[PDB]
Amino acid sequence: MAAEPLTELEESIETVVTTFFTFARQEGRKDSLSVNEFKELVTQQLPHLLKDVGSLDEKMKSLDVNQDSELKFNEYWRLIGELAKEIRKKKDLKIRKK
Amino acid sequence: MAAEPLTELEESIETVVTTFFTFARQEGRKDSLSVNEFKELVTQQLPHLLKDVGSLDEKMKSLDVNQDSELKFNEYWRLIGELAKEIRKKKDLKIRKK
Ligand SMILES: [Ca+2]
Ligand SMILES: [Ca+2]
Ligand SMILES: [Ca+2]
Ligand SMILES: [Ca+2]
Repeated sequence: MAAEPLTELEESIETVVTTFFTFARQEGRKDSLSVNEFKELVTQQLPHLLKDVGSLDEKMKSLDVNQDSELKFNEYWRLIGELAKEIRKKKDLKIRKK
Repeated sequence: MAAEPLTELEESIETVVTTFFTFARQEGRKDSLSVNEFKELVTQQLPHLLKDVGSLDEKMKSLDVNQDSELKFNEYWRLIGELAKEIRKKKDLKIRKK
Protein backbone atom coordinates (compact mmCIF):
# COMPACT_ATOMS: atom_id res chain seq x y z
CA MET A 1 0.00 0.00 0.00
CA ALA A 2 2.36 2.69 1.39
CA ALA A 3 5.26 2.70 3.90
CA GLU A 4 8.20 2.52 1.51
CA PRO A 5 10.90 -0.07 2.41
CA LEU A 6 14.00 1.79 3.69
CA THR A 7 17.43 0.11 3.29
CA GLU A 8 18.96 -2.17 5.94
CA LEU A 9 21.27 0.56 7.24
CA GLU A 10 18.56 3.34 6.97
CA GLU A 11 16.17 1.09 8.88
CA SER A 12 18.78 0.16 11.53
CA ILE A 13 19.75 3.82 12.09
CA GLU A 14 16.09 4.92 12.23
CA THR A 15 15.49 2.09 14.78
CA VAL A 16 18.14 3.60 17.12
CA VAL A 17 17.17 7.23 16.27
CA THR A 18 13.57 6.53 17.42
CA THR A 19 14.82 4.87 20.65
CA PHE A 20 17.13 7.88 21.14
CA PHE A 21 14.14 10.18 20.44
CA THR A 22 12.02 8.58 23.18
CA PHE A 23 14.89 8.50 25.72
CA ALA A 24 15.81 12.08 24.68
CA ARG A 25 12.18 13.23 25.15
CA GLN A 26 11.91 11.92 28.77
CA GLU A 27 13.46 15.07 30.28
CA GLY A 28 14.54 18.43 28.72
CA ARG A 29 14.67 18.46 24.89
CA LYS A 30 13.96 15.50 22.54
CA ASP A 31 17.41 16.41 21.24
CA SER A 32 19.69 15.65 24.23
CA LEU A 33 20.08 12.85 26.76
CA SER A 34 20.23 14.27 30.30
CA VAL A 35 21.95 12.13 32.98
CA ASN A 36 18.79 10.56 34.51
CA GLU A 37 17.48 9.95 30.98
CA PHE A 38 20.77 8.22 30.22
CA LYS A 39 20.67 6.14 33.41
CA GLU A 40 17.12 5.05 32.44
CA LEU A 41 18.46 3.70 29.09
CA VAL A 42 21.14 1.56 30.73
CA THR A 43 18.80 0.57 33.57
CA GLN A 44 15.89 -0.29 31.24
CA GLN A 45 17.70 -2.24 28.50
CA LEU A 46 21.45 -3.17 28.41
CA PRO A 47 20.92 -6.57 30.15
CA HIS A 48 24.15 -8.25 28.93
CA LEU A 49 26.20 -5.57 27.11
CA LEU A 50 27.36 -2.76 29.40
CA LYS A 51 27.27 -4.42 32.80
CA ASP A 52 27.76 -2.10 35.75
CA VAL A 53 24.97 0.20 34.72
CA GLY A 54 25.68 1.68 38.22
CA SER A 55 28.95 3.32 37.09
CA LEU A 56 27.06 5.03 34.25
CA ASP A 57 28.04 8.51 35.46
CA GLU A 58 31.70 7.80 34.57
CA LYS A 59 30.66 6.69 31.06
CA MET A 60 28.44 9.81 30.79
CA LYS A 61 31.45 12.05 31.61
CA SER A 62 33.43 10.10 28.95
CA LEU A 63 30.80 10.28 26.14
CA ASP A 64 30.07 13.91 27.00
CA VAL A 65 33.62 14.92 25.91
CA ASN A 66 32.80 18.56 26.87
CA GLN A 67 31.10 17.67 30.22
CA ASP A 68 28.26 20.09 29.45
CA SER A 69 25.68 17.45 30.60
CA GLU A 70 23.70 17.64 27.35
CA LEU A 71 24.61 14.34 25.66
CA LYS A 72 23.69 15.49 22.15
CA PHE A 73 22.74 12.78 19.57
CA ASN A 74 26.38 12.61 18.40
CA GLU A 75 27.72 12.34 21.97
CA TYR A 76 25.10 9.76 23.09
CA TRP A 77 25.76 7.94 19.80
CA ARG A 78 29.22 6.94 21.19
CA LEU A 79 27.44 4.37 23.39
CA ILE A 80 26.08 2.51 20.34
CA GLY A 81 29.68 2.15 19.12
CA GLU A 82 30.87 0.71 22.37
CA LEU A 83 27.82 -1.61 22.39
CA ALA A 84 28.84 -2.67 18.84
CA LYS A 85 32.40 -3.21 20.22
CA GLU A 86 31.42 -5.17 23.37
CA ILE A 87 29.73 -7.76 21.10
CA ARG A 88 33.34 -9.02 20.66
CA LYS A 89 35.33 -6.95 23.21
CA LYS A 90 34.08 -8.81 26.27
CA LYS A 91 37.72 -8.19 27.39
CA ASP A 92 40.37 -8.17 24.67
CA LEU A 93 41.96 -9.22 27.36
CA LYS A 94 42.48 -12.22 29.77
CA ILE A 95 39.90 -14.82 30.80
CA ARG A 96 38.24 -13.27 27.72
CA LYS A 97 35.60 -15.14 25.62
CA LYS A 98 35.79 -17.36 22.49
CA MET B 1 36.15 -12.11 21.15
CA ALA B 2 32.84 -13.48 19.77
CA ALA B 3 29.44 -14.45 20.07
CA GLU B 4 26.29 -14.26 22.26
CA PRO B 5 22.51 -13.71 21.55
CA LEU B 6 20.96 -10.58 23.07
CA THR B 7 18.02 -8.08 23.65
CA GLU B 8 16.47 -5.33 21.41
CA LEU B 9 19.05 -2.50 21.35
CA GLU B 10 21.58 -5.33 21.48
CA GLU B 11 19.89 -6.65 18.23
CA SER B 12 20.14 -3.20 16.61
CA ILE B 13 23.90 -3.17 17.27
CA GLU B 14 24.18 -6.82 16.10
CA THR B 15 22.35 -6.00 12.84
CA VAL B 16 24.94 -3.28 12.00
CA VAL B 17 27.82 -5.48 13.31
CA THR B 18 26.88 -8.19 10.76
CA THR B 19 26.86 -5.59 7.92
CA PHE B 20 30.21 -4.24 9.21
CA PHE B 21 31.60 -7.80 9.26
CA THR B 22 30.34 -8.71 5.76
CA PHE B 23 32.19 -5.67 4.36
CA ALA B 24 35.20 -5.81 6.73
CA ARG B 25 35.84 -9.44 5.75
CA GLN B 26 36.13 -8.69 2.00
CA GLU B 27 39.83 -8.22 1.30
CA GLY B 28 40.27 -9.57 4.14
CA ARG B 29 41.55 -7.41 6.97
CA LYS B 30 38.44 -8.67 8.85
CA ASP B 31 38.74 -5.67 11.19
CA SER B 32 39.55 -2.70 8.94
CA LEU B 33 37.77 -1.44 5.80
CA SER B 34 40.05 -0.54 2.88
CA VAL B 35 38.83 1.91 0.19
CA ASN B 36 37.35 -0.95 -1.82
CA GLU B 37 35.19 -2.11 1.07
CA PHE B 38 34.51 1.36 2.44
CA LYS B 39 33.67 2.91 -0.95
CA GLU B 40 31.63 -0.20 -1.79
CA LEU B 41 29.36 0.50 1.23
CA VAL B 42 28.49 4.02 0.06
CA THR B 43 28.15 2.90 -3.57
CA GLN B 44 26.04 -0.17 -2.72
CA GLN B 45 23.94 0.42 0.38
CA LEU B 46 23.05 3.90 1.31
CA PRO B 47 21.26 4.75 -1.04
CA HIS B 48 19.30 7.94 -0.16
CA LEU B 49 20.21 8.44 3.54
CA LEU B 50 23.26 10.63 2.82
CA LYS B 51 24.76 11.95 -0.41
CA ASP B 52 28.07 12.80 -2.09
CA VAL B 53 29.42 9.29 -2.35
CA GLY B 54 31.52 10.78 -5.19
CA SER B 55 33.84 12.62 -2.79
CA LEU B 56 33.91 9.52 -0.56
CA ASP B 57 37.64 10.03 -0.04
CA GLU B 58 36.92 13.38 1.72
CA LYS B 59 35.02 11.33 4.31
CA MET B 60 37.75 8.60 4.18
CA LYS B 61 40.56 11.02 5.07
CA SER B 62 38.33 12.69 7.71
CA LEU B 63 37.48 9.24 9.20
CA ASP B 64 40.95 7.60 8.86
CA VAL B 65 42.83 10.03 11.20
CA ASN B 66 44.96 7.28 12.88
CA GLN B 67 46.80 7.60 9.51
CA ASP B 68 46.94 3.85 8.85
CA SER B 69 45.20 3.89 5.39
CA GLU B 70 42.67 1.34 6.72
CA LEU B 71 39.30 2.30 8.29
CA LYS B 72 39.59 0.36 11.54
CA PHE B 73 36.81 -0.87 13.88
CA ASN B 74 36.52 2.29 15.49
CA GLU B 75 37.38 4.71 12.71
CA TYR B 76 34.79 3.14 10.37
CA TRP B 77 32.11 3.37 13.05
CA ARG B 78 32.16 7.22 12.70
CA LEU B 79 30.39 6.99 9.29
CA ILE B 80 27.46 5.08 10.79
CA GLY B 81 27.08 7.99 13.22
CA GLU B 82 27.11 10.53 10.46
CA LEU B 83 24.66 8.67 8.20
CA ALA B 84 22.47 8.11 11.30
CA LYS B 85 22.69 11.83 12.11
CA GLU B 86 22.09 12.69 8.39
CA ILE B 87 18.49 11.51 8.82
CA ARG B 88 18.28 14.86 10.68
CA LYS B 89 21.32 16.81 9.45
CA LYS B 90 21.98 18.35 6.00
CA LYS B 91 25.77 18.77 6.37
CA ASP B 92 24.56 21.98 8.04
CA LEU B 93 27.97 22.87 9.48
CA LYS B 94 30.98 20.58 8.96
CA ILE B 95 32.27 18.61 11.98
CA ARG B 96 35.75 19.85 12.94
CA LYS B 97 37.39 20.95 16.23
CA LYS B 98 40.57 20.46 18.13
CA1 LIG C 1 16.21 14.97 27.13
CA1 LIG D 1 27.63 17.55 25.46
CA1 LIG E 1 38.77 -5.39 5.21
CA1 LIG F 1 43.04 4.17 9.92
